[PDB]
Amino acid sequence: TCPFYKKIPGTGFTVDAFQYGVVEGCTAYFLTHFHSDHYAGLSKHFTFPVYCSEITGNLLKNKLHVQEQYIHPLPLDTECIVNGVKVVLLDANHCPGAVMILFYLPNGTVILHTGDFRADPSMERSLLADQKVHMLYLDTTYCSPEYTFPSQQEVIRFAINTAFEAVTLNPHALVVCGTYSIGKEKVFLAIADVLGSKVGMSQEKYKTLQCLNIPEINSLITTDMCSSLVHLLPMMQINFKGLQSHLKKCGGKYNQILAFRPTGWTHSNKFTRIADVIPQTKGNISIYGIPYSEHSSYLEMKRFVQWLKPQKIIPTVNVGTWKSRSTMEKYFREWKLEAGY
Ligand code: NI
Repeated sequence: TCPFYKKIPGTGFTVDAFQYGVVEGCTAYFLTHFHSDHYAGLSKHFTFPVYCSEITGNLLKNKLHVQEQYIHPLPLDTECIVNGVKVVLLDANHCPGAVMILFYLPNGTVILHTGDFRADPSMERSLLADQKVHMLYLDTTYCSPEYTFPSQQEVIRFAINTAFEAVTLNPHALVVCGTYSIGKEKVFLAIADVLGSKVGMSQEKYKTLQCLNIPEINSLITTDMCSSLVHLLPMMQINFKGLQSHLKKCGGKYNQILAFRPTGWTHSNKFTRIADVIPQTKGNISIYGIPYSEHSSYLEMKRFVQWLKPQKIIPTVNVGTWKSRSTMEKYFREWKLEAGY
């Protein structure tokens, strides 16, 4: 049974609600982004209208085989009428194709559902500037002040400088980057650009990247592993055993691996600056964990919410424990008293 925080009152609509069977009353199912916790339940046998971005629609058709007749793509930043209700899709600054949804209810209530997002000051100059929001359905993944991490630009700078130094010292080093979902593509694209290489990967991953509308993608990626000195591998293989096994397969072309694991936040963020990050090393293999986040930090979240001034907040992450729920409610009240709304 579908939980309350996935239903939009006063509508026939649900958000990210495909794992509950046929939801009673639902005439349109919205999907914010193509991550498995959110699409859980969709397949080629789905027969209800799905509303989403163009990029999400490419992935539903090619990767999950949903039939074309049930995929409804909408442009961003554009007022659209769906089943008699005005909606707008906004870029979420999450993974490719990820959106927030603004719903203009027939009674005059305005609701924003963030999906998953990384709040940014640029959002304060979207179509959100123009009007009031009564209810905010909020991605609260990192809603606690311990959750700190650097900008995505600082992280990429570290990765580019690290890879370029290592391969200039040893032209026989291979770079490997882990992946397990869409998102975080800048990590491997930026490193391959500094090295003058295409990114090599499996046919399955190549297929996924070809759905993302990235400009000039055919110039940037390949399935010919022998021609590339940046390889992608599943995240589960980014360990000393898996990397050893990979280096064997490269026919004596390489004598060293430098690997990256993009994570979210980890507790070593509570001690170490990005500049001071060091790898784990065994013999001719080194592994960097780098804190490349596609979710808001606590301070980014707080800023966004204090600017929007919603009347009510409904968390969509960390909702399963009383301790989490109580912690989040406390910070919402602090934020409101401090800003005066
Ligand atoms: Ni996500």
